[PDB]
Amino acid sequence: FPMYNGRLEPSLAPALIAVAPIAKYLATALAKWAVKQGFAKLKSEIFPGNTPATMDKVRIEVQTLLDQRLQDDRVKILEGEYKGIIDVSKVFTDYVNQSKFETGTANRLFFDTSNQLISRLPQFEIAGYEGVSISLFTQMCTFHLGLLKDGILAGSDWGFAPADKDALICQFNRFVNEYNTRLMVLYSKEFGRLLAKNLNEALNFRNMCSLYVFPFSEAWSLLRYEGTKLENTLSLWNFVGESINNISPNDWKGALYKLLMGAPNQRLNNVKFNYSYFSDTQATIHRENIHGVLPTYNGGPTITGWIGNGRFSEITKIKQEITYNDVPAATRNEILTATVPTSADPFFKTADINWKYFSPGLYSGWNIKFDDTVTLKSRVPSIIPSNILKYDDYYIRAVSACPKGVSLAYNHDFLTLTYNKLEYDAPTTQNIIVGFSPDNTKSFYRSNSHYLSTTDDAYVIPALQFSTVSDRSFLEDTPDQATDGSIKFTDTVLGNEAKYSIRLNTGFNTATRYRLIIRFKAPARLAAGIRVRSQNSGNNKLLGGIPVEGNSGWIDYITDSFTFDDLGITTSSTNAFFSIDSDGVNASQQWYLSKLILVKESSFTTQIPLKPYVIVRCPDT
Amino acid sequence: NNMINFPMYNGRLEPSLAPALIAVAPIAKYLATALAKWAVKQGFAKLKSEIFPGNTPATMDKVRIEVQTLLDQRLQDDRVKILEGEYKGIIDVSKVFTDYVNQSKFETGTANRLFFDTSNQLISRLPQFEIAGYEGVSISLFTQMCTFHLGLLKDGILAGSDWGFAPADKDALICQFNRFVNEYNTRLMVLYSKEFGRLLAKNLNEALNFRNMCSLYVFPFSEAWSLLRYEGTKLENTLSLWNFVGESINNISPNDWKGALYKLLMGAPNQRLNNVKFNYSYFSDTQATIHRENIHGVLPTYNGGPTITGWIGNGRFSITKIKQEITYNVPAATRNEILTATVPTSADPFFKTADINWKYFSPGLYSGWNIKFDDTVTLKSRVPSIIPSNILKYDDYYIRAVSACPKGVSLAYNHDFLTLTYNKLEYDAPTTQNIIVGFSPDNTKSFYRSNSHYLSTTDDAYVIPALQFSTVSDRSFLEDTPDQATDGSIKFTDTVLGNEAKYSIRLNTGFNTATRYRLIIRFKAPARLAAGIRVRSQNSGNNKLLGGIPVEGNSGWIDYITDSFTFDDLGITTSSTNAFFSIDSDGVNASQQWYLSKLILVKESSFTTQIPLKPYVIVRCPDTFF
Repeated sequence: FPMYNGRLEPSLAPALIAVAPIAKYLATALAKWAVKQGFAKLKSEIFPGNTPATMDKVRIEVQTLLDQRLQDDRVKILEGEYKGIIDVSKVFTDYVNQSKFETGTANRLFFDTSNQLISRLPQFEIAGYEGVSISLFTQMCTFHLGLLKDGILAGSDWGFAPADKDALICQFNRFVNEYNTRLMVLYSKEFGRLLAKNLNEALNFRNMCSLYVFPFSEAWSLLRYEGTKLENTLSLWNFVGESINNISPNDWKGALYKLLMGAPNQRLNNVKFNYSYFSDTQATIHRENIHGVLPTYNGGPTITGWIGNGRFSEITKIKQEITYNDVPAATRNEILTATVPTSADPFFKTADINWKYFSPGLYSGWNIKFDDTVTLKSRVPSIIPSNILKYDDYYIRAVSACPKGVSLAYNHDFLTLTYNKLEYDAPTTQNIIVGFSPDNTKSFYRSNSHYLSTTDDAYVIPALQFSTVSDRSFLEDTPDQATDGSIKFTDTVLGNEAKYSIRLNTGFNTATRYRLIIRFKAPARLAAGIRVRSQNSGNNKLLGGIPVEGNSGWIDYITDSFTFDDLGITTSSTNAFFSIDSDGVNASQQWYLSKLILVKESSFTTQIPLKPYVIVRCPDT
Repeated sequence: NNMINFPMYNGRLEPSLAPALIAVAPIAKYLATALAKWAVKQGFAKLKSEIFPGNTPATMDKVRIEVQTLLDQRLQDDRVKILEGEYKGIIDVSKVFTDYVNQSKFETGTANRLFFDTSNQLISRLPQFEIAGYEGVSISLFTQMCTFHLGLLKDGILAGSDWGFAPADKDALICQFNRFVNEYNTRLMVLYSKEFGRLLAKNLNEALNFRNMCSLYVFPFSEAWSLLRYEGTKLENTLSLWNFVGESINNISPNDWKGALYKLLMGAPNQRLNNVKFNYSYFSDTQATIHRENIHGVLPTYNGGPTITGWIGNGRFSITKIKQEITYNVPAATRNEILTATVPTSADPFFKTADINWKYFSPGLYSGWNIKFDDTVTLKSRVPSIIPSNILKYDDYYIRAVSACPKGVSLAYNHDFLTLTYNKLEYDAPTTQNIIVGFSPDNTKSFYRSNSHYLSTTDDAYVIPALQFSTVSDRSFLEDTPDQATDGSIKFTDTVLGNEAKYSIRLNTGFNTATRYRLIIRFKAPARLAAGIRVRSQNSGNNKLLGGIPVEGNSGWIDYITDSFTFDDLGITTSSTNAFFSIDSDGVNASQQWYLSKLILVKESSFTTQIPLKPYVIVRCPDTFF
């Protein structure tokens, strides 16, 4: 049975899922919002033609991808909630889209739609079914936040006094964080449940959220502004091997996900497998096993080690043939190696890794193949089915594994980005995990630098796509950021910094005025704060000194306007950098770095404020 | 297996002379005073009274017998009387010039002639101290003679018209000082490399003994030659002393020493010792006649990074400890234990003295080890006989590092990967069978205890050695540059990313933050750097550039003096705990690999460049041609 990622039917391409047009429109609306029309166009994508057809298509896709189904009664309930949302949203849309309308009536019909979603939203936080309902709950919160943004920008045009306008801004800032928290509650409940049930199943749920959920939670954090870029750099993970369960979310956060990422800023160079073959004297037993996986990436500052072991329970390969007189008659322990080819595209695209245990138990072998190069064909006398691991518009960035037979709760404080060797010893792994990264990241991982074009209104620099980083820095899984993670700075005495190499493509307008948006989470007050700099061949320019007073949520800091002529960066500048540094932090002052966003000053604008305009404070009870 | 039962002192029967009581110590203590404030027209008179006190060769005779005793090398009797006559010639001519200038009034044209009678007397008699085949003993003598001549030229330069030197005659002396300060240094390293290279192939313990002598008798003065053209600096020596205990190791190349062994001995050059682990194995036979102890590896762990240290030798048992007792009908007792020597946690967290000894007995049945630091016994030999004491100790010195040399393997592998950071500093070997102890002078206790350079407003100059850093970039190596009177330099080789190194600095309570200072950077950049070398200061986000050094390429060490500044301009106060001094550059290829020796913080009021690099009047220096 030719399998596709363990399934008998090939999965739908990521660029063709039902939420793709919604995500493509949000990318356009985040670059330039249509005043008093953004909600009408968003409604046309979430409910096309005033039908729940997209929400039905989203449901059946996620139900097929997760193998989880909603009850028949709950489906007809959601159908009624959809009709209620569609009916009330169309009435408000048709009335404001006239040549002349009474602003007092549009205000009434607005609150009929605004409060229709607030009261019907918990119907999508389905208990015991949040694995499927998280993708539906994601669109309803996008539908309501889009309504609140158009209501703020309309104001008097829709019957909102300056005090009514600030009440909507207060709801926006509350719901942009409440919907995010309620989204992570549905995610953690299901991802935590599946980590203890089946690791391959837990990865499959995270892959679904990386395409149906997390791109839109990032759009929420960008819905405040105009002129940024919606970018998703999350990775997809396929699991091949024996089942692994009873994984806790703490083990994933502080160990397993760190081993899977490997060197988060480097491409794969070669991966090594601890392979052992066993055959009995009657030629009836054939058992192949993978005891360890050693991924070597294209550079530092991360040092990788064995996941599992490289031990033969330095020798490259050892064969053995034994003859007895009435136990192994043939024994082969070999360190296999799959090498990434040196070319203009130094990445693996597809993989054919499969593991099959036969019913009597005598046969159990592995197949390893990347692109068209066969690393291991099973020595089992029978053929092992093909298991194509691939995603369209995705490439293989990392190949790792999960330690088997050991607890994943050890050495969490020492699985850092630098200094310490990124490894986790185990008797065996018997599994191979492949990380697929989207093609939009292929430019950085090929050249180890961020090339900038003057025709782009915004560029997103993920935190994990760095050049160097300080010691005592960790990797934090922040999938709600539409990225593969964040950096957790924990150095106590010396400073905490991280540099990002930048290059200017030929023909770049070095005179255009840019701004830098820094997304970070600093929970405690920092006396010296956080500094943003740029280093080009000795010309160290300070772009901003972020005042840190303490906040539990993510904070976007927008530096003052600047140009690359002020920074001394040209086309031939091969030593340009962006630096984010701070002083030593204690346990409470440990802060996180999400991403850097370079926007044009002409196109960037903060349409929704963090604080109301007229009223002193948001309404309190 | 020697039949002499004596309490040994570093392998010798008699305790060695204290480092501060050696014969060249008064010469070194005067040079440190002259570099802080040079006595015009008297610097050579006072230097002559220390090298030749009372117009006698008594000091040079004491220096000779001390180095000959320490090195166990003896100059030929004929060659001693030769140097005796050469001393008399130098004493006679220098006394005539000194007595004539030290009178009430003297004719300046006469003091000009008697100056070159003494100058050309040293230039002609100097090759008599470059004795071929005896460079081990002669290097201590050749060092003082160059100190005698370089101090003579400096006094003549600053005198000028007082000793009959026209502005053209003054430039002629400046061109000689600039030539001899590099020619004498090159000729000095020729004598050192010939002998330290010979003994590395002969006996490692003997080669370390020679380097210990040069660290006290030679290299303190080569550094004084580099500081001789200034006034207001500090003459500091931070070289370490290395004692060897164990079986003989020979056939070591200078390349094996430069790119491997010396890195293993230093361990973490910016940290103090925390604990040392030894791979110990005991063996006894069923006849209760054989008792063999072995040290198969040494694992030194220091107080921090960024250097990651590993095993020198191995930690394998060929588990912390395993005891075996076997009965047969010929190993009957086998103990494989990883011993540990932990530096105490106190206000002075350093070992002072050690008692490490290894004795192989004549029949071959007994061979054990004794390991003891301070009053804590790490290992008492289980050999039935007592092993003599071997006190490793230098007054005014403390134990900074404890390492070993890999035995049974070549030291020419993995040189490109024995770096300061990233890669684990280790060298696998079947056995070491030796323990090497590193003694650092007490002047470095302040840094290695606090991991920071505390500055006092009462000091006219402070020396920051390159190896006493807080952080350093990747692909940075350790270069053994003993002519800098330090434990080495930093070789920056990172090709793509930048090359930087930070130095943590603190201000003692009562420091005057308004006083003006300057920074002196010594570096050897053989190729031109487009972006050059940048000197900065980082204090809690306040990055101040102190200077951008233009680098165009030079084969020698270059001293760059930044513009004057104050700690008020840098925002550094007494309570500033995150202050740093940065030395960054861009990526360098193979040819552009540069070195960093040290940083010298001097007060602007006390610092002056008294001898220039270029002459004043003449456009170019006169050459040696006809």
